[PDB]
Amino acid sequence: AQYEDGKQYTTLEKPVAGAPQVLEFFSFFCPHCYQFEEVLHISDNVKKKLPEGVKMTKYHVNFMGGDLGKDLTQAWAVAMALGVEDKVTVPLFEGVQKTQTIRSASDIRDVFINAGIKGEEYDAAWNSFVVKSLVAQQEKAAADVQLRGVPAMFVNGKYQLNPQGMDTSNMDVFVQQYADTVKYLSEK
Repeated sequence: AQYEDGKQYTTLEKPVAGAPQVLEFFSFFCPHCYQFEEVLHISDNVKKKLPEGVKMTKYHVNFMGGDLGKDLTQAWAVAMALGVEDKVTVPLFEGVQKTQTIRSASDIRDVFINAGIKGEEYDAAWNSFVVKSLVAQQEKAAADVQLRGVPAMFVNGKYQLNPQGMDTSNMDVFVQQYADTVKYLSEK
């Protein structure tokens, strides 16, 4: 076929029930993830091609960057809770990988302050049990699918995108193949 298990995607041996429709995992320490966000705009191109009524989820992971990695998973929970993902994603990536000015939880916090979230509001979220359960959700989703690498995208808790099996000669063409593949799996 044109789309084949083990080529543009893989199938999970152990499917995950009740999983989000489109589930993406990343880390701010993850170099391909940086590319996916700032150069390829994968999430946004997948959205543009998804059917109506299909929601997209994006979670941070703990397994890169040790202590700062966990802080970032909690910061991403704060970002989801306040709905400020589109204002902190780029400065977090750049702070971790480009300028390397993010070295502590305080530095992460600075990124939110500079993005216009008030200190009082950030600290309240950071320490909230709503953010706690949001951290729990990120961890459980990753645990469910045996996640050992990012970037990763899972569709309907059953299919895992396989970007290694796509052409990377042209960045635009790669992105569309990726997005079309998500759409195909979505309609499966």
